[PDB]
Amino acid sequence: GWVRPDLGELSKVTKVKTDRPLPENPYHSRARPEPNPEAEGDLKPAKHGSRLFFWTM
Amino acid sequence: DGPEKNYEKTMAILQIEAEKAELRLKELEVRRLMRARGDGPWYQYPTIDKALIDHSPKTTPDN
Repeated sequence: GWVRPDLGELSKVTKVKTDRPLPENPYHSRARPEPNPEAEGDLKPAKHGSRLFFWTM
Repeated sequence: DGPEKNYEKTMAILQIEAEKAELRLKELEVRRLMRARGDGPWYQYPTIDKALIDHSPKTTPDN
C-alpha cells in the first residue's frame, strides 16, 4: 500500500506536533547589554552662544 | 552718564562671562569622561548593525 510521491512532493515544508518545549535560549546567549541613555528632551538656544573665546554670539 | 551706567553694565558683563567660564570648565570634563566611559549621547563610535543578520534556517542545523 505504498504510492510513489509525485515530483516536488517530498520537498514540501511539513509541520509536526513535537511535545518538547521550544528552547528559550538555543544559542545560550548571555545577558544582552543595557542600552545607552536614550536621547530625548527639548532643544533650546545654546547658552551664551558659541561660548568659544571672544564670540559673544 | 552716571556711575550706574558702568556699575550695572559691569554686573551684566561679569555675570555673563562668569557663566561662560564655568560652562567651559564643565564642558572639558564632561567630554573627558564621556569619551572615556562612552555611556553618553555623543562619542558613540559606530558598530555593526544587528538588522543585517539573517535568522532563517540554514543548511546545517547546528550553527
